[PDB]
Amino acid sequence: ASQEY
Amino acid sequence: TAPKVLFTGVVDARGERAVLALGGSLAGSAAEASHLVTDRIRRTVKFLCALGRGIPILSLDWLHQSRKAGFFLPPDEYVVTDPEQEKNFGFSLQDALSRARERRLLEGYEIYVTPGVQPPPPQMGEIISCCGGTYLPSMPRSYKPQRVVITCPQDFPHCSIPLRVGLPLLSPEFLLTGVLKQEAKPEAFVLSP
Repeated sequence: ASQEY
Repeated sequence: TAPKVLFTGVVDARGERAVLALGGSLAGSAAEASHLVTDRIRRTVKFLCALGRGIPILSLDWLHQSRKAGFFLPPDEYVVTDPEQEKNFGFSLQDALSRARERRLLEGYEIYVTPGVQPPPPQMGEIISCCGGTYLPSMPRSYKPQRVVITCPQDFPHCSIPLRVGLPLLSPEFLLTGVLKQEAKPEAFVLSP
């Protein structure tokens, strides 16, 4: 999954 | 022209099928995208980039409902509504979207990013570009107004030049919080000793 920051 | 649809944080196979079937295509990046589709507010690169450019940020109902109709519907009723995250970050997506549509957040900014920052320089760079700022891939060697360096504690060897030339050292949150609210406050994100 796409990294959240 | 036909929509170029980006997704973030979701596998939406139903929506992907709707995109090609309705005659649009899948966007390969936020920069080439006309639409961002997602179910919640998340601080992903794609979300921040999409907000920065002020493109429509829509829920999963847009393509679903579009496909029932047989054509791409107007975006207006499908804006992502995430009251929980709007509260969590203290902003309004739609307000932040209007801001991006009226002005480029980072107009006149020149921004350098040190190698250990998260998201990494290239991805931080695409967030900067999407807000109308100038991404600096090369180390700046002179002071200019609105010329800033994004850095972090472990990147102190990289702050050597900025420090000599009097450039501000800022936390990633200048961008991560600033782009999300579409409010640029460099004064509030200056890194302390």
